[PDB]
Amino acid sequence: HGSRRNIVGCRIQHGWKEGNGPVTQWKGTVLDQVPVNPSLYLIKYDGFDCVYGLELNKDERVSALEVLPDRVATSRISDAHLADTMIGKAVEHMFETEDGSKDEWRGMVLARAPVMNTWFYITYEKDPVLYMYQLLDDYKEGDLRIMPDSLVGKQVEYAKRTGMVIHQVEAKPSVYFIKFDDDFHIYVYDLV
Ligand SMILES: O=C(c1ccc(C(=O)N2CCC(CCN3CCCC3)CC2)c(Nc2ccccc2)c1)N1CCC(CCN2CCCC2)CC1
Ligand SMILES: [Cl-]
Ligand SMILES: [Mg+2]
Repeated sequence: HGSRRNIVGCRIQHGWKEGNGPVTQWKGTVLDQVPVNPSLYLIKYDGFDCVYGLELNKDERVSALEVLPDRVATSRISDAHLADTMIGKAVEHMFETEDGSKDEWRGMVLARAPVMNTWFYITYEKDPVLYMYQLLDDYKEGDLRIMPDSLVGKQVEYAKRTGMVIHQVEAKPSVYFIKFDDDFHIYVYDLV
C-alpha cells in the first residue's frame, strides 16, 4: 500500500501555507518520532531554537516535502562530565536584547538532544516550551549558571485547550512533553 524511508535524522525542506498567506520555504532537521503518535515528528527548523511538532505527512499546510542529502555532523562533546551533570539541573540562562541589555531566564536542562549531539533540550519558567541550545558553549562564555509509571498517552485539559502527553523526561520523571491541538510548540509541564 506504499512504503517509504524514515526521515528521522534527516534534514528536510518543505513549503508552508497557512490561511490566505503565501507559500513560504523552510529547511529543518528531524530530531525524533513520537511513539504514541508516529505521525508526529520533532523538527528543529534552520535559524530557530524551538523544537516544533508537525505531522509532516498528513498536515495539508505542508507542500513539496523533500529530504536533503545533508548529513548532520556527529561532533564530540568537549566536556562529558559537565555535559552529564548539567542534565536535570535548574539554570540561569543569559540572553542578549536589542539595546544590548542582558535578560536572565530561569530554566531547566532536560536531556541531551537527539541527532544533534552537542545540543541540549531546555525549557524555561516564563516560556515553558521545548528549546535547543549548545549549552556547553554558553557555559564557558559565562552566560549559563547552574543552581544547586508514566502519564504518556493521557490527555490534559487546561483553561486559558486539550493536548496529549507524548514523552516523559528521564532525568525528571514528573516532567512531560505535551502537544496541544493547533499549536506546533512542544510544551514542557510538571504534572506532579
Ligand atoms: O527568533 C526568534 C523567533 C523564533 C520563532 C518564531 C516563530 O514563532 N516561528 C518561526 C519558525 C517556526 C517554524 C514552524 N513553522 C515553520 C514551517 C512549518 C511551521 C514557527 C513560527 C518567531 N516569530 C516572530 C518573529 C518576528 C516578529 C513576530 C514573530 C521568532 N526569537 C529570538 C530568541 C527568543 C528566545 C526566547 N527564549 C529566551 C529565554 C527564554 C525564552 C525567542 C524568539
Ligand atoms: Cl525567569
Ligand atoms: Mg531571575
